[PDB]
Amino acid sequence: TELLIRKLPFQRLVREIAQDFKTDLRFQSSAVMALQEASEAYLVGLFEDTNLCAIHAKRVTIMPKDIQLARRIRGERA
Amino acid sequence: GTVALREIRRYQKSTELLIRKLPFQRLVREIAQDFKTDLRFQSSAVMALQEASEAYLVGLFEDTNLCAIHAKRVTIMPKDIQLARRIRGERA
Amino acid sequence: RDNIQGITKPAIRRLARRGGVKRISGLIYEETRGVLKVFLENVIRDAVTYTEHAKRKTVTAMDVVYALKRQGRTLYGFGG
Amino acid sequence: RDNIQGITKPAIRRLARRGGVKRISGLIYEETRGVLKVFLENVIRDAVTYTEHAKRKTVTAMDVVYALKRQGRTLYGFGG
Amino acid sequence: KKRKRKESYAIYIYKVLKQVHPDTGISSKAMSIMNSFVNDIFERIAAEASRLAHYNKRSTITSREIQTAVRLLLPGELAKHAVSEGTKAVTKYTSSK
Amino acid sequence: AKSRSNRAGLQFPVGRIHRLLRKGNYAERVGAGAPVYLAAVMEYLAAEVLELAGNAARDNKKTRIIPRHLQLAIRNDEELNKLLSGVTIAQGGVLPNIQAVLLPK
DNA sequence: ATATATATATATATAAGAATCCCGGTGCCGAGGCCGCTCAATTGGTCGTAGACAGCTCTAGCACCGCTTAAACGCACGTACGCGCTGTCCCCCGCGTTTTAACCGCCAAGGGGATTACTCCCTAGTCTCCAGG
DNA sequence: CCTGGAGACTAGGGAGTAATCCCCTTGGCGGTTAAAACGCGGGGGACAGCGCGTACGTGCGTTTAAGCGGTGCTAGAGCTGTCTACGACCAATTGAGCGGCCTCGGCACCGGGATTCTTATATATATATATAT
Repeated sequence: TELLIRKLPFQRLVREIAQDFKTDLRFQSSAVMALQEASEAYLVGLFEDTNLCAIHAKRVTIMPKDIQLARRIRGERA
Repeated sequence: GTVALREIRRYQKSTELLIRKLPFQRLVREIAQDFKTDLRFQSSAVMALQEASEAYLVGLFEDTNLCAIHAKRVTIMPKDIQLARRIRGERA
Repeated sequence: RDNIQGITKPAIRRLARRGGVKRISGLIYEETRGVLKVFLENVIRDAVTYTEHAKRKTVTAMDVVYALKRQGRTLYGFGG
Repeated sequence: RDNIQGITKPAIRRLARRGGVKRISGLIYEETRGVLKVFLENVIRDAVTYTEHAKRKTVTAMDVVYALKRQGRTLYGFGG
Repeated sequence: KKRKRKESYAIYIYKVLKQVHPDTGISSKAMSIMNSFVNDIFERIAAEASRLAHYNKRSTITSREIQTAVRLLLPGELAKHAVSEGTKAVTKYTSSK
Repeated sequence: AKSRSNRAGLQFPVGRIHRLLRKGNYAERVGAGAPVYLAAVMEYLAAEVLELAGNAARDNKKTRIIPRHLQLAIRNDEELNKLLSGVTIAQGGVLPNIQAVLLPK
C-alpha cells in the first residue's frame, strides 16, 4: 500500500502544472495525496493493459505500441 | 483478395442496416418473452436497438482489426475481441 | 423459436467490412453471436425494467433510450 | 522548474512491477510521463475550475474528488 | 381533434439554419436527431450546474454555474467562445432592462 | 410587450428554457441571466453543427441535410468528436478509412 | 578464357473483362408555406429568504535548515528475448447454384392513452330542540 | 323568561366503476424475389522453428535529495451579523407555435456512355548454360 513515487517531487510537479493555469495556488497535502493515489491507480491499470497487449503481441517486454493500442481501445485519445 | 477488398470500400460509405429487420425482431421477441411474456413492441424501438447493436458491432470490429494489426496479422481471431472487450471493460 | 441463427454470417461479414476487416475467420461468428446476445439481454432487460414501472406491456422506444443512456450508450435517434 | 524527471526510472520500474510487467523497455518511461502529463493537465485544471467557482485560491482535496468524479474516476478515501 | 401540443426546437434551429445556410434544407428525422442532441446537452449541463450549485451549498443557480459548466464540459475553443458570447449575451440582456 | 428571446435577440426560446429549468428540479430559484447564457451557448453550438453539416452536404452536392452529413461533420471535427465521444448517430457509420497494412501493394 | 548461340525468367505495356460514375429524363413524397387556435409567455405587486459584505480568528499552508539514509544513476557482462525467414498447410476467399426466408400487402381484433355517463362517499350549510345565564 | 350549543337533514364537491374514441399493433394469409447455404478450387497468410543481434537485469560504487522535525511567519477559509434585492407566486392579458392541408421541387431511380481497374498475358531484355581452341 506504499507509494513508489516520492511526495516532494510529485508535489513540485503538481504545483508546476498548476502554476500554468493560475499563479499563487495554495495546496493541501491531502490534495497532493489524492492526486498521487488516483494517478498511481490509473497507471497501474495502464501497465496491466500494456502487459495484456504485450502478451497479445506474444512478447514479455512492453512496447509503446502496446500503450498506443490500450489507450485507443480505452478511448483516452481525442 | 481484391474482390474481398472491393466491398471494404463499399460498406464504409453506406448507412443502411446490414441485419435483416425481421430476424432481429424475432430475436428481440424471443429474448423479451424470457423476461416477461406478452410484450407489445413498437417498430422504432426495434430499429433503435438494431442500429445501436450494428454501431457497437462496427466499433468492436474496428477494435478487433486494431488488435489483429497489433499482432501483425490481417486475419482476425476471437482473442482480439477478448482483448478489446477486456480493455473496453465490457468483460465481466 | 431460437432466432440466434437469424444473424447470418454474410451479415456479420458485411459488418466486418463496415468495421474494416480484411480476413474473417470461421469462428468469429460464434463469439459475435455471444457478444450480441449479451448486448441484447442487457439493454432489453433494462428497457423491460423501465417499462415495468410505467405499468405497461407496450414497449416504447423512450424506454430503449432510457436503457441506452443508463448504460452510457448515447443514441440520437428513435424515441427522442 | 521542470519536475517531470522527478518521476525517476526505478519509481516507474517499481510501479510496473506493481503493474505486473516482467521486462520494461527503455522508452516506456517517456510515454508514461506524457500520459501522466495529460492526466495531470486535465485533473488539475478541473480542480482549479472547482476552486475558482468556490471563490478560493487554496486548492482542496474535495475539489480533487469533484474533478475525479466528473471524469468518472470514483474514489473512496480522503475528502469524501 | 389534435392529439397533443408537442413542443420542440424545430422552428428556432430552422431559423438558425436559414441564417447560416439559407439555401439548404434538412430532413425532419435528422432534425429530431439533433433535437435529441440539444436536449441531451441541456440535461447534461443543467445537471452540471445543479451539481456545482450543490458544491457551493447554494439553492440558487446563477449564470456563474452555467459558466463553470461550459468551461468544465466543453473542450477547447468551444469553451472560450461560449464564455465570450455568454457574457455579452448578459449585457444586451441588461442594456435595455 | 417584448418576448425575452426578441429582447435579447437570441433565436432560442428563453421562456421555454427557463420553464424547463424551473421544473427540472435543479434549484429553488433560477436566475434571469442563466437562461440567456444557455440559449446563446446552445444557439452558437447549433450554428456550428449546422455549419459543418451544410459543408458536408455541399461536399455531397445536396441541399437537404441527412444524418450522414452530421456523421461526417461531428467525427471529422476534433472538438465535436471529443465532446460527443459516446454519441451514436442514427443512420450513419464511421469515417471511411483504410488501414495501411490492409492496403494493396 | 573468351566468342557464339540458345533458352528461362523478369519487368512493363496492354488490351479486354469488370465494376463505377454521371449526365439525361421521370416521378413522388417529404420539405415548406398559410389558417385556427391554444397554451404558455408576458406584465405587475409583494414578500421573504438567498446572498453579499465588514470584521475576527485561527488554522493550516509555506519556508528553511540539520541529518541521515534510503533512493537514484552509471558502468559491465550477459542471456533470454524480439526479430527475420524459411516450409506448410489449411482455412478462408472467388464464384455458380438452390432455397428459403425476408418483403410487401391486408384485415379483424384486441389492448390501451386518454376521455367520459354514472354513482357513492365526504364535507359544509341550515333547521329545530333544550339548557342555561 | 329569552339566546346559543348541538344532533339531524340535505345541497354540493369529488374521485372511483366501467364503457368508449379510436389508434396502434399484429398474427395471419398469399404472392414475390433476392440474399444466404452449400460446394469446388486454390492461394496466401498464420504458424513453427532456428539462428542472430541485443538490451535491460542485476550488482556494486558514487551521489543525492526525501523526509523527519523543529521553528517561525502568515494568507485566507470560515464563522457572525446585517442589510438587501431579486425571484416565487398570483392574477389578468395576449400572441407564437403546433397541427392540418396544399403544393412543388430535391432527390431517388433507370441507363448507356465515359471512366478507371485489374490482371493475366504478349513482348523486350538480363542472364545462365553448352561448346571449342
